[PDB]
Amino acid sequence: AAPTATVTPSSGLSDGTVVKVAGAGLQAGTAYDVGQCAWVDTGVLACNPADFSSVTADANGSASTSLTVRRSFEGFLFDGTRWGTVDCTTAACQVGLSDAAGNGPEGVAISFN
Ligand SMILES: COc1cc(C)c2ccc(O)c(C(=O)O[C@H]3[C@H](O)C=C[C@@H]3O)c2c1
Repeated sequence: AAPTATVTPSSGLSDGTVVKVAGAGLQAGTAYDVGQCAWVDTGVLACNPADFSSVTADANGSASTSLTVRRSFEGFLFDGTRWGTVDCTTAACQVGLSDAAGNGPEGVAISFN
């Protein structure tokens, strides 16, 4: 019941744009791994190398974590293989945290409003 973890701005397509990501109704007192994950390869769900940033939302599911949106970088497929891309300007990169359950409910496709 909220926008969850989302970057302040919208045009995430900014040379490693540093902003704050507020997570409303997110990990209600829980914690996860914040990062921009998305299909990097041919529909292959690959996370960025900077998508590794522990996160924790207050009991009020308030995960106000700040990080940089490094659209450019070496992506890695979730399957097990690594891609790279270098520039995640093609596939919308979703900035969010991952659950320890094996799901990707959180993640805002940042890049362009
Ligand atoms: C699908 O979208 C995202 C979004 C964010 C923020 C993500 C943040 C970190 C990630 O490592 C992933 C990811 O690996 O997605 C997999 C994972 O095993 C759980 C469900 C998916 O199958 C991810 C996927």
